[PDB]
Amino acid sequence: TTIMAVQFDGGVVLGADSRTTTGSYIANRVTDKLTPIHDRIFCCRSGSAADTQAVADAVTYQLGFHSIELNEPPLVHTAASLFKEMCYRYREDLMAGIIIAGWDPQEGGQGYSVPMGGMMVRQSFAIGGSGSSYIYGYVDATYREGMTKEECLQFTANALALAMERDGSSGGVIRLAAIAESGVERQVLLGDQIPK
Amino acid sequence: GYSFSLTTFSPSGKLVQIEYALAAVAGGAPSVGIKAANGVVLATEKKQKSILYDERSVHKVEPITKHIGLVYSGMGPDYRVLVHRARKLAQQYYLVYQEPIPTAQLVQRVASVMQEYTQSGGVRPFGVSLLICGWNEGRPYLFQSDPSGAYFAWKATAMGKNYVNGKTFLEKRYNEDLELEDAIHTAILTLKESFEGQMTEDNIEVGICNEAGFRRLTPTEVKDYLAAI
Amino acid sequence: DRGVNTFSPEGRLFQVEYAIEAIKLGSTAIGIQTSEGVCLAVEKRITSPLMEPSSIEKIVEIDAHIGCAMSGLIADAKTLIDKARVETQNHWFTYNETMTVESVTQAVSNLALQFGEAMSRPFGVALLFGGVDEKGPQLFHMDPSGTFVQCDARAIGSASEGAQSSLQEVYHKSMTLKEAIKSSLIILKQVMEEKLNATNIELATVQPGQNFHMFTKEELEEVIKDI
Amino acid sequence: TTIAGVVYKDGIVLGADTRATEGMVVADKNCSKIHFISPNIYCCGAGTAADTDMTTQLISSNLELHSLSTGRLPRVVTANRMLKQMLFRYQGYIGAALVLGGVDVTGPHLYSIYPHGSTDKLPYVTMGSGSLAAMAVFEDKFRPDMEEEEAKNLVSEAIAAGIFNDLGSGSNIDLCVISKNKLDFLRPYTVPNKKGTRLGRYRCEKGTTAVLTEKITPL
Amino acid sequence: NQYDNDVTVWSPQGRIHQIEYAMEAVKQGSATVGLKSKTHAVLVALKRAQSELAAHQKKILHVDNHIGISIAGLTADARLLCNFMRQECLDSRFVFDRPLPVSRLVSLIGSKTQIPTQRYGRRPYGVGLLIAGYDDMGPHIFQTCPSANYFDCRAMSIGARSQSARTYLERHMSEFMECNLNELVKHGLRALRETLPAEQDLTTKNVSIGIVGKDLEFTIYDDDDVSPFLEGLE
Amino acid sequence: GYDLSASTFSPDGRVFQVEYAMKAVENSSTAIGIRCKDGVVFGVEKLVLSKLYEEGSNKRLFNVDRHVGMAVAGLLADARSLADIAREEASNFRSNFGYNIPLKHLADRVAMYVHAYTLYSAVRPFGCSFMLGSYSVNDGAQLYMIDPSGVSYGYWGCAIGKARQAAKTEIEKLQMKEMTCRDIVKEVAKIIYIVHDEVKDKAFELELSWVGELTNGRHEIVPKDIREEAEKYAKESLK
Amino acid sequence: SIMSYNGGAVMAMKGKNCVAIAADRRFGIQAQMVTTDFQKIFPMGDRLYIGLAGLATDVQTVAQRLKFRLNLYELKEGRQIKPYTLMSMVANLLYEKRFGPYYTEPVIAGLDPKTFKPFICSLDLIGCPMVTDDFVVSGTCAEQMYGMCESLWEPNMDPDHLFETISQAMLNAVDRDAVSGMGVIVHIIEKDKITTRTLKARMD
Amino acid sequence: RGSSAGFDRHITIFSPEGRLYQVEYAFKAINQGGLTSVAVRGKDCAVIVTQKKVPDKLLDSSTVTHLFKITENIGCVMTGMTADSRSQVQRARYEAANWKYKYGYEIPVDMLCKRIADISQVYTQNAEMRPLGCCMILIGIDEEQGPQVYKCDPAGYYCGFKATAAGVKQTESTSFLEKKVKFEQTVETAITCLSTVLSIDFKPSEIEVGVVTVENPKFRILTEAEIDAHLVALAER
Repeated sequence: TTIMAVQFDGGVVLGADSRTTTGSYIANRVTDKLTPIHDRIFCCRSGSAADTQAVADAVTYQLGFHSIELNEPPLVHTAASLFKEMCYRYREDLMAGIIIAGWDPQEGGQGYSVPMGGMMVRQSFAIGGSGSSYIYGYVDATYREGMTKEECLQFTANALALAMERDGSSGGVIRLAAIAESGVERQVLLGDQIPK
Repeated sequence: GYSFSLTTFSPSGKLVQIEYALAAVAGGAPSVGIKAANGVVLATEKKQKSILYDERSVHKVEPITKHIGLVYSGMGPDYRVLVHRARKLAQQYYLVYQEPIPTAQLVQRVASVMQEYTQSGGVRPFGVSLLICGWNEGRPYLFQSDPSGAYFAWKATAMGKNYVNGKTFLEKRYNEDLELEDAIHTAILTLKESFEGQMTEDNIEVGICNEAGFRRLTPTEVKDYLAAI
Repeated sequence: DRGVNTFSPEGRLFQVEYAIEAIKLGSTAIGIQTSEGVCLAVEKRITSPLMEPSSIEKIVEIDAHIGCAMSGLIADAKTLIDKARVETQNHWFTYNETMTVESVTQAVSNLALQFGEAMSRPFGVALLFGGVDEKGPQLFHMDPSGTFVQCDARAIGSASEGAQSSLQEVYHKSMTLKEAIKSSLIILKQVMEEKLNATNIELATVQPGQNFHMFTKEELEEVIKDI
Repeated sequence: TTIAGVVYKDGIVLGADTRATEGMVVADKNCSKIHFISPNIYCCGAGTAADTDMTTQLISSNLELHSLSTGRLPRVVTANRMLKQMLFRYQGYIGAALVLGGVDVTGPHLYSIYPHGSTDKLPYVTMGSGSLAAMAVFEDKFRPDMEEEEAKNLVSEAIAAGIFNDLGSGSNIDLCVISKNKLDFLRPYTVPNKKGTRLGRYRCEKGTTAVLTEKITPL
Repeated sequence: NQYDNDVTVWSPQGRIHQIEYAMEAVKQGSATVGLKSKTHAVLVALKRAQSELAAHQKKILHVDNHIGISIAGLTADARLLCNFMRQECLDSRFVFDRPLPVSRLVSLIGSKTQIPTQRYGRRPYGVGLLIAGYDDMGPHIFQTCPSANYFDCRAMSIGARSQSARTYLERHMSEFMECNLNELVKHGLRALRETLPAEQDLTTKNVSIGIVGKDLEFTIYDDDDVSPFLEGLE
Repeated sequence: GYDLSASTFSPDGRVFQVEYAMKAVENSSTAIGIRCKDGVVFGVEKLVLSKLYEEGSNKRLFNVDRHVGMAVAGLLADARSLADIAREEASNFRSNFGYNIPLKHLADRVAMYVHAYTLYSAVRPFGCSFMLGSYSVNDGAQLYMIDPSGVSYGYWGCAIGKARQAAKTEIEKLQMKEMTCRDIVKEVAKIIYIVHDEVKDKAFELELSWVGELTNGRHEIVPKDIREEAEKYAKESLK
Repeated sequence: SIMSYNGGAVMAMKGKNCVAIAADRRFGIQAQMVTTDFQKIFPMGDRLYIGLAGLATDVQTVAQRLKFRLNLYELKEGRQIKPYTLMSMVANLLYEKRFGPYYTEPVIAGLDPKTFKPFICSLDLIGCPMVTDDFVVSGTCAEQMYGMCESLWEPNMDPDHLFETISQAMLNAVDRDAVSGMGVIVHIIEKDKITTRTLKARMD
Repeated sequence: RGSSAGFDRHITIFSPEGRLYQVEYAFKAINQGGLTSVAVRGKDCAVIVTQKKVPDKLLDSSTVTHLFKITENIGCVMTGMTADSRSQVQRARYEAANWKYKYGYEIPVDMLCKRIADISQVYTQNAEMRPLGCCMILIGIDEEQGPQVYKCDPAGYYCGFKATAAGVKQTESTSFLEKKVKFEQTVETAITCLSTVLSIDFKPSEIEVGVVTVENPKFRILTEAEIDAHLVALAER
C-alpha cells in the first residue's frame, strides 16, 4: 500500500495504488482505497482492511449526524479529530493508518496524518503505507512551494509509480483525486499511462 | 415506571379493565372470518373519513408468515405492536426448529403476550381483538384472540359493530361443504348487512389462505367478485 | 395519605413524633452514673405466672466494658444491639484496642434516620449505654430521633416523669455505688404497680477494673433486704 | 472446497463442489454449499461448515423480517452490511468465507466477504482451498458482458479445475443462475466422476452371525 | 391543602411549601453568631440542656484545620453534611496536596443539597449552617439554608430569637474590621447575649467559642477555657 | 385536581405545573440583555436584603465558557444547577470535536435538558429563566433566551423578571443595530434605573458585563470606572 | 485426544422400509476396562433412536438435556417429533455451547411417523447436520467401518440381509480397534416391530 | 354517554366506554399554538406552506421557523407545542441516521413515519408519562412512486395523503381542499387555501414555503423574493 497527499493553493491532491494481498497472493488488484467521508473530505487507508473499513463507516455516520444538527458543512479538523479519538481509544486492537484530506471554506485545503497509535499532525505533503519508505528522499528533493494544481498531479503520479516499481505489496493502477472548491475530480492511470 | 398492577379484582370478582377493553373493541369496524374445506377467508371494512386520504397507504389484512394472516378489530396502534411481536415470534420458532410455526402455536404465544399486560405493573390491556387464519397438515384453521388472553377456535365468526346480527347471519347461512368462492360470496354478503353507503373495491379488504399460502386480494379481483354478487 | 419523609408545618417529621409517642409505652429503666461505676436497673412485666422470668432480658452486654438497657418496642432493639457488637469487634480487629462509649453511641445512632422509600420506618426504641473507658464511668442516652447525650442520672419509659423528678433531689456528685443502687431500687419500687420481690426486676453494674456484671438472685435478695 | 461466481450481462452465476472431508477422510460426498438467503439473493460458504450454516440462517431470518415490514424486495447491500458487521463484531472467530450475489432494482451485484469482516465488490470471485486453480481460469478466459451459456461454461471450467487439481475438492458441480426474470438452481449440473462397478459378490448369507440374546417388541 | 405534602408540587403562587417547613425547622434551634475582622473569624454558640442532670449539646464541629462549622436544626442531617465536608477536604488534600478553598466547598455543599428538593419521595435537609474559614484571601463567613441557597456575610446570626443579635450587629458593623481578637470575641458575646431572656445570663456551661485565624488552626474553647473571654464583659 | 402532576393534561389542553413554575420567575428582579453591532451586554439589578451581606454576594452573572456568558432569574439554586450542566456540555463538545461549541448548539442542548423535566410525575419543572450571550468572529454576536417550559429563541434585546413590559418598551426605542458597546453600556444602566421601583424594593445594586470584539471574544465583567461612569450618567438622567 | 479417553463406536444403516442402529458395549478409562453393559443408544420415540459416542459424561448429559427438551415439546404440541426436527434440535443444543463444546458426535436413525420413510443422519462436534442415503458411522474406528460398509452395503436390503450386513461390518471393524468392542448391540427398527439383539464377540 | 369511573381522566386507562381521555386532551393541546399549515403534492413535486407570526419587534425572525430538515431529501412541518416539536425532530434525525448506517441506504418516508408513530404509541400505554402535544407532516421523494406526503398525530396514528392541513383551521381547509380535488402549480393552490381559510391576503414575510421536486430531490426553502413573485402571480391571475 502507498498513499499520499499534497497541498496546493486552493486544495489537496490524493493518490493511491490498488493492490491488496494475503501473504504472497494478490487477493484483489483493483482495490479502491480513497473513501469519501463527506462531500469534500476524503480518507486514504492503510493496514487491516476490516479495521479501516469499520472505522471509516463509523466516522461517516457521526460526521453526517453532526452536520445535520449544525446546519453547516463540516471542517477537516473535525473529521481528523473523530478519527484520532477512535484510533486512540482502541490502539491495542486496531492496526490502521489514515490520511485525511479535504477542503473547507474557513481554512482552505488541508491534510492530516493519523498514524498507528492515534496521533494527529498537519503537513504540507504526507506519505503513508508499507511502500512509502522508498520515496522519502524523492519527495524531500522534488517538493517545492507554490506548486500549481497540474504540477501536483504529475508529482503524485511520479512518486507513486516509483514506489510501485520497488515494493512487493504495491502495484496495480494509480487512482488520483483533486479536491478544491468547485468539486472533486477523479481519474485512473492504467498501464500505458503510468510513468516509466 | 409504576411497579403496581393497574388491573384489580372487583368485589363481585370481575376484572373491570378487561370489560372496558372489550367495550373499546365492540366499537371498532366489522370483521368476518369464514373457514371452508379448501381455505379460509378474512374480510374487513375500510371506510375512510375523506377523499384526500390515500386508500392504499395502510392495510388492515397483514401476513405473519407465508401461511398465516391476521385481521383485527379495535385500535390500530395496538394492532401494529401485536403484529410486530407475532412476526418476531414466528421467526424465532423457525430459527430453532427449521420448520414453519403451526397456527395453534402462534396463537398460544400471542395470547400469552396479551395476557402479560393484564398482570403487570403500570400498563393497560390491549384494546384489540384478533382473527388468525392458517393452513397446516393439509387443513385450514381459524382462531380468535381477546384482550384478556383467551383464544377460541371457530368455523365462522363476526366481530366489531353489530356482530350479533353477523353471527346470526353466519349461523343461518353456513354449511361444511362450501368451496372457497362460495365462502367469499358469503363473507361479502355478511359485510353487506349493516353497511353504510355504497361499497366498492376501495373500502373493503379481503384475504385468503389456501395450499399456496396466504395472499390479500388485489382490487381487480374484488371488483370481479362484487360484480358477480 | 402522606409519605414517610414529610415535614410538619412547624418543621418536624411526623414519623419521628409518632415513634417518640410509642416510646412512652415501655417499661421503666433507670441509670445512674457515679465516680465508682455505673448502674442500670430495669423492670419486668410478667403477665402470667406460667411465664419464665429468666427469658426476659432487657439488659444486654455490648462488650466486656459496655452494657445497654432498652425500652420501647423490644423486638426492634435486636438490630441495634447486633450492629453495636459488630462495630466493637471491628474496632478491636483494626486498632487492637477497646472502643469508647461515645464512639459506640455515635455508630449506633448513625442508623437512626437511615430510612426511606432498606428500612421503611424509624425504630421506636430508646437506649441507655453504660460504660467505663479511659475517661471513667459514662452514661449515654439515645432516642429514636438520632440525638444522643451524656447524663448523670436518667430515667426512660412510661413513668419517666416521676422517676426523673425523684432523681432531681436524690442525686449528688459524691454518691457511692451502694447508695446509688439503693436509690434506684427505691425509685423503681415507687413507680412500679406490683411489689418488688427480686424476681420482676433486673440490675447490673459496671465498675473499673472488672467486667460487666449481672446481679443474681442472692445479691438481689441481700440488697432488697434493706428495702 | 471451491466456490466461484461471475457477473454476466443479465445476472449472476454461482458454482460450487460437493465434497466434505474430516481430516484426510471423505465424510460426505453430496454436501450442499449454496444457501438460500432471499428469493433474489444467494450465498456460497467456505470454511467451517457449522459457522456458515448458522450465519446464513440468521441473516436470512433478519432479511425476512425487514422485507415483511417494508414490503419491498431486499437489496444486496443490506445483506452485505449485516454480514460484515456481525463478522467484525466477533473479531474473526467465525471461520466463514462467503461469496454473496443477487439482482435487485439496481442490477447484478456480487460481493466477497472474509472471516474478519472485509468486503470486496468485484466482477468475478473465487474462494476455498482450490481458489487459485479457478482464478487461473478466470484470468485466462473472462470477458465483460457474456451470455448466459458462456458464463455457465466458464464457471463449470473453473470448478472442474479446482476439483481435479486439489485434494480437498471433488465429486459433482452445482450451479445457480440468478436473473432479473428467473432463478435456476441446477442440482447437479455435471457428474465428472463415477464409482467403479463391483466385481465380487460378498453377500452374507442368512445364519452367518452367531447371536447370544434376542427379544421382540411388537408395537 | 393538597400542595404541601410533596417536594415536587408547585403551589399556584409559585412556591414550594416543604422548603418553607424545612425553613421553619431551623428557626427552632438555639442561637449562633458568626463574625470576622481583617485577620480572624469567630463563631459563638449557645448550648441547651434538657434538664439539670443532662450535659449541653455540642454545636461547633471540626471540618478541617482551616474550616469549622456551627449547626442549627436537625442533628443527624448536620452529621451527614459534616461527614460529606470532611471527605471532600480529605480528597482535595490527597489529589492536589493543598487546602481546599472555602467558597469551592460551599459550592459543593449547595450542589449536594439541591438534588433532594427536586425528586419524588425525598426531603430537604432541615439544618442551617454557619461556616468559618481562612485561606489565601483572608477570613470568610458563609451562611447556608435548607433551600440550597448560600450567602456570604460580614456577620450573621441564625436560630431562635436571632433578630435581636442581627440588629446589634447591624448597629456595630463599622468597628469589626479594626477590632483585635479579644474585642471581636466580646462583640460576639454581646450579640449572643442580646437573645437571652432577661432572667438568664451567660455562663461557662452554655457558651462555646470557635476561632480560626492567619497563624491559628481552628480551635474550640468550652467550659473553663471560655472563662478568660467572659472576664471583663460588661 | 389536574394541577398536581407534570404528566397530566387539563381538560382544555394545558399543563398547569409548568405555568406554576413560570409564576416563580415572574416574581424575580429584572435582568436585561442587549445585542449590538459588535457585542452583547448583560445588566442585572441585584436586591440587597440586609446590610450584613458583602458586596458581590449572590452573583447572577455566570461565566459558562470563555466565549459564553449567562444571566439568570428565578430560583437561584436551579440556576446554579443549570450553569453546571451547561459547563459540562461545553466541555464535552470541546473534548469530542476539538473546537469551541457554537452558541446555537449549546442553547439547543440545554433547552432539551430543561424540557426533559416537564414530562414525568417523578420530577418537577425548573423555576428559572436565563439568557446566553456570545460573540464569535465567524458568527457575529448572538443572544438567546430559554424558558422553564424548554423553549429557546433568539432576540435583539430581551428582558426577564417582574418588569418585563416596561423594560421592553424602553429597549424598543434604542435602534441598537447601528451603535457599539460603549453606548449600550450606558443605555442598559439607564433602563435599569428607570424600571426599578424604589418605594417597594428599597435598595439594589447594578451589575453589568459584556462580551465582544473589544474583549477579543472573552466574556468579562465591566471594568469598575466604566461602571461608575454609567451609574453617574443614569443618575443624572434620572435626576 | 479427548474423544479417545473412553472410546466407543456407533453406526446406522438404511435398508428398504427399515433401519438398523448398532453400538459397542464397553466402559473404560483409557487402557483399563471398568464395565461391559454401557448404554449408548437411547429411544426418543416409538420408532426413533439416537446414539452417542465420545466422552461418557457428555454422552449422559446430552441424552438427559435432549430428553428434557423433547418431553416439553411433545407436551406443548400434542404430537410425536419428526426426525428432521430432532436433528435441528440437536444441532441447536450443540451450537449453543460453541467455544465450550460437548465432546460427542450423535447419530440419529428412525422412521417418519406419518409415512414410515427411513431417516438416518449424523452431526459433528458443534452441530453440522449431514444427511445420507446409505450409512453413517461415528467413533474411534470410523475408518474401519467406512471400509467395511463401502464394500458390503447394497441398495434395497430386507431386514434379514440388513441385520447380517450390519453385524458383520461392526464385528470386523471393532476387531481392529484396541479401545472399542467387547459386545455389540443391534436394533432393527421396522414398521410394526423393533428387534433387539446382542452379538457374540471377542472379549479380549 | 360521557360516564367516568376511577382515575380514568388523570392517567391513560380505559373509561366505561373504552375511551382514553388523556389522549383526547393532547389533541386540544395542539390548538393552543394558534397556527395552521398545509401540505400538497403534485405529479412531480411536494410543497409545504406554514404561517409565520412574529408577535414582537425585538424577536430575531431568522430563528423563528417551523420548517426543519430531517435528511437532505426529507422535509418536516411541526405544529403544536414548540419544545415537544423540537424533541420529535431531534429524535427523527437520529432514527434516519441510524437506519442509513445499519441498512446501507436512505430511509423511505413511510418507514420514518412508522417508526415515529411506533415511538408515540408507547406513551398511551405506560402511565408514568404523558403524550406529546404536537403533530408532524413529512414530505419526500421516492424514486419508484414519486412524491410522498405523510402525517403523524399524538395518538400513534399515521397516514399518507394527497393534501392535508394541520392546526386551528384544519376543518375549513379540509373542505376547501376536498372541493378543489373532487397539478403543476401546487404552490398557488396551497397559498390560496391558506388565504381563504385565514381571510387574509399574505405579505411576502408572513409565510414560509418548502419544496421537493423530482428534478431537484433535495429539500430547500424558498426565500422571500420567490414567495413575493408567487404572490404577485396570485394577484394578477
